Amino acid sequence: GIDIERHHVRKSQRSKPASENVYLKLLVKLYRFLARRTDSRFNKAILKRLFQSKTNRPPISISKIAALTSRKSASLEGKTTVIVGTVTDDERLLTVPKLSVAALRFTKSARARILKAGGEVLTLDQLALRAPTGSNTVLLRGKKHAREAYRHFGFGPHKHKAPYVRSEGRKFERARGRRKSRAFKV
Amino acid sequence: PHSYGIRARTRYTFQRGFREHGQIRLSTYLKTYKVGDIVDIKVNGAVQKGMPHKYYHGKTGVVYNVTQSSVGVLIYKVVGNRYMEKRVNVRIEHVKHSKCRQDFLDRVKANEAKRKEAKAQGKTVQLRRQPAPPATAHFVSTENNEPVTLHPVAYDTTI
Amino acid sequence: ALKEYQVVGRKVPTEHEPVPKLFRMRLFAPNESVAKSRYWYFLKMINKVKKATGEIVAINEISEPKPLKAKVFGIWIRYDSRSGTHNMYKEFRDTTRVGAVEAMYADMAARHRARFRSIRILKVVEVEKKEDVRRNYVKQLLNPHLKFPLPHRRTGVVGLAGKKVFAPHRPST
Amino acid sequence: NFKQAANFIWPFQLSSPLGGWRDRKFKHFIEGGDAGKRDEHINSLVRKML
Amino acid sequence: IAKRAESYDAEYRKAEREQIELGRKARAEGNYYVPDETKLVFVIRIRGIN
Amino acid sequence: KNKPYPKSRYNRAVPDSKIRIFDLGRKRAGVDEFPLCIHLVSNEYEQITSEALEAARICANKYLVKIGGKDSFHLRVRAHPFHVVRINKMKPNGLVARVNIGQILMSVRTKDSSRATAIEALRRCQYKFPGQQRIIVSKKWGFSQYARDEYIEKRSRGEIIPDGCYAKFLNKRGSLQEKLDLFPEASFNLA
Amino acid sequence: KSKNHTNHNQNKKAHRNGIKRPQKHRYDSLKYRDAKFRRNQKFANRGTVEAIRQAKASA
RNA sequence: GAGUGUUUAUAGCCCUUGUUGUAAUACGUCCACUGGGGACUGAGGACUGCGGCUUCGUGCCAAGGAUGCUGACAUAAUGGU
RNA sequence: UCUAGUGGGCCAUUUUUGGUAAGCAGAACUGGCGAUGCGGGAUGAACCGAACGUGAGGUUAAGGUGCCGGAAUGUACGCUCA
RNA sequence: GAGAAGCUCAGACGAGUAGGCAGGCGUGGAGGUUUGUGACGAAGCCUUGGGCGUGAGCCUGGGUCGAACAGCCUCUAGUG
RNA sequence: ACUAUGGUUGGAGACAACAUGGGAAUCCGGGGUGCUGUAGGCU
Repeated sequence: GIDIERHHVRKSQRSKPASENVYLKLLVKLYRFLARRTDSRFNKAILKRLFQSKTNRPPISISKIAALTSRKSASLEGKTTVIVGTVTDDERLLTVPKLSVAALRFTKSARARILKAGGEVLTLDQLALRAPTGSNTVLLRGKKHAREAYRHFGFGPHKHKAPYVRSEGRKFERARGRRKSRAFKV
Repeated sequence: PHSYGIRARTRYTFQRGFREHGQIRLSTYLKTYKVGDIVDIKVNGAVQKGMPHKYYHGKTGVVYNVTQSSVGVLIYKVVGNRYMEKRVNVRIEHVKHSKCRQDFLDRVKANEAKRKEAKAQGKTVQLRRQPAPPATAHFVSTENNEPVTLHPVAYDTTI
Repeated sequence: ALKEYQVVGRKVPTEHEPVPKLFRMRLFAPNESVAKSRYWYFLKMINKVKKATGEIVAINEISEPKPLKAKVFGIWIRYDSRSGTHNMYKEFRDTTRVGAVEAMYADMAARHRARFRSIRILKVVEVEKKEDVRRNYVKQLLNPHLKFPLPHRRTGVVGLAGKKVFAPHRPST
Repeated sequence: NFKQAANFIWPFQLSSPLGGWRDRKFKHFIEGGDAGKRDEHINSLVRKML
Repeated sequence: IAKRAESYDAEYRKAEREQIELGRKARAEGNYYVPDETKLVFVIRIRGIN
Repeated sequence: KNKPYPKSRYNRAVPDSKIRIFDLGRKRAGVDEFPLCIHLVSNEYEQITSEALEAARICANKYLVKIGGKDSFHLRVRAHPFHVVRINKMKPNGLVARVNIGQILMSVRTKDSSRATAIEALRRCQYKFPGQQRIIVSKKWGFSQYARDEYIEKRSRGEIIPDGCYAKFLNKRGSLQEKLDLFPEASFNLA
Repeated sequence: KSKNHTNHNQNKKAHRNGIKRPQKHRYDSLKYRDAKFRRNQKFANRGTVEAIRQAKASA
């Protein structure tokens, strides 16, 4: 008998994407080789994010990319922006800057606006060819907690979270337990 | 046969010491407390106002808030499988500084002084404490201290 | 087997008394660790000293000066009974005081069901004068013309013939 | 560097002693067992356990 | 490595001899020589996991 | 194994102890008389009842009176029953004495000639007590704490003034006048 | 029979996942502090930010 | 024969110091000192490594896991049911 | 983040309360059974030892070595006739 | 090269009710595929024969039998 | 004194001994019978 506590035994990380996309598997195979044969943490980060699920790869907008690379103390003038996910369009930005963006997929409107503005859109294999180690690359992520489920996660007394309500308005969870005039307020 | 009063089972906990009743010393009100100070909680039975719960008696915490006549001692209490932060507002009569912090401050000052002195002298400093080392080798002498032979004493009546 | 050790110890010197006294004891223990344990056991009962607050400055095994000479050993002991405590005196004829102590322990265990933990050896001395001997059984062995028959024994055993299951003839005496 | 050296050394997986333990294994070495401090007798115990 | 091992062996013999002469000197003078307390201890677990 | 249960305001229904008198003999004794003491002491923790104490007191008193007379014993019962052992009524029932090991149960002081009489009396009194008891010949002068040799040296110096059964003993504490007036034979050593 | 309270397994259950310690954060919410202290610290922190911004802009 | 009453007489014990003598023996500890007997295992499958010997060579070795020399049977043996 | 089962417990050591006592009822600590096979106590849910993949070799724990039953009708000193 | 869903090296570990998860075995029907099996004998059944898998199970020899049946990738359920 | 840990320790039990550690109270005796910060007056 051996007295060993088994707490951190099974790793909780994906070693393979759940998707059955053949092209995604081809990208994973390419970046498995890149991560193994290069000492750059960028390739490992890309390979890890290739395994991630849809919720763990939130979309990003060209306005967000433009805002992040146009900061005053940024010096990200001509650097290529890389996101492992979908790049969406933001119609609120009437004029699109010239951006070099590499992503898994592009919205038709976003890709058209980038090309019309004079930028370039690249896939991950193209990004690997141009920057095999990720040099001079701005790696970005979308907002993970921007989805609906995180408005309700952690709901409880005095947590200020959104309840699961069939409808919205009076007569729907706006009574005893929500205000002082009705017994108590949460 | 169980009651949940605030001061239940505090008969000896909140008692004043023998020949220690009456006037409360006024140096307690003259002591200065700041946010971040480590203080001990010792409930005084004469001051009923601002009394902390019996659980916090004898505990140690950090002050986060300072008011006119009270402090904000912060404690961590076990409620099962976790610690929770308890923020108790306690009058300064039940609060005193921890002498360990004063000793630790003096130790830090001595360590820095030794560090600067060793840097000037160009030698080792040895700032890290060590546990009690095993006893070294000595040469205990017997002159004028000749050993005395001892024998077990026979049992006898001692009444 | 038991061994005899002399153990010299003292309290750890303090600010009050830089020169503590040295105390020596002659103890019978299977090994040095037990001898030191016995030394502290007896010292705790006499002086305000413990193992933590004291130290052992010397320990030496003692051998019999005359292991080839038959001697009479008088042993004074104090032992705890099931009811109370009694002091007794024993006499054993042996060549070593270690053997006399071992015989004393065996006799006490056989005749009083007294374990090692319940026996304290107060004193062991060697009897020199014939009239000093107290037990008549011991003193009867000092007769120069001593002659007794061979004590009864379970015949003569052999490593092979003793293990033999059957014998052709009944043994004689 | 005793701390680093000792931590690097994997704990020794000794076998059962050749010749066995004493009559009762779970009382103190002073009492006649195999527990507690035994001083230099650990060398003989390791000798029969190695 | 061989030079280090030779120096270590010489140190072991020198330490052992030095203790022997110090003990003999104490015996000759009639005083008592208390040696250095041990800094290394080997510990063996004798009880199971129950 | 029960917690101590003395007579208090919480339970005032404790019945009276069966044994009332505790001392028998020359209660107004003196220092010179009764120089030897004999003790009967239990060897273990028991719960001797007041009823058993009553029987032992009666037997000891009768035997000592008839065999040695009134003026040859000062027996007393050290045990005082305060603990209550409850018994269901057909709730306190009776009183028992809690005695540990080495606690004196019976103590008698007699003369040197009555040593055997006291030994015999306390030997016959063992049958009236639950458990095992032993008899010891005390080395102290009577019921006082001082041993025989210490007491005789104190008496020879003159530091003891009898006062009824007990006596007053000189100590190096207090005003000199209050002790010098009381003690004429006290030889204060100037050192 | 009801009222079967016991605490035999509660300590073992608590120690199975251990006694978790609260996450340490550099900044604590000022709602626990004095109202006057919090109100003044708002203006003090604000003025500090403008001073830093002005110094960086001039530099 | 049965008992003395003094210290080796025709015997012999006990206790001190001198040497031969650095006496042996027993015990404890150690030897990277050395001899035999018995049992179980042979995992891996070109080479690379760490060592030792060397005539200095893709040399030899007990050096990152067994090979070699023999014999009997083959309606026997070994396995499976 | 989501969710299952559970929400009748019991035994042993130690500290106890109520009871005449209980294989009784109720509290505290620890280890267990429940969900724990295996060696031992002739047997046994809790006791001792020890926590288990399929096997070979060696050595042990608790426990034993007259036969049943594997192992000294071993050694040394004593006591005991029922 | 070694189904990169692959190859190779090394270390530690292995009780389990209620309960959770994963990977697999078996059945009926549907789509695709296998110049798939079959009256020179399909399915089924019996077996004192053989083989594989830890196992759920599978393959095969012999006897009976007479008209349909199966392997692989998916779909599905009145599936043990 | 008491107490943490241990035994297939003793004892029918109460209890006790032992092993690795911690360690009182009370009594008695010896010594002593205020120290100190600030501001100012004093043959």
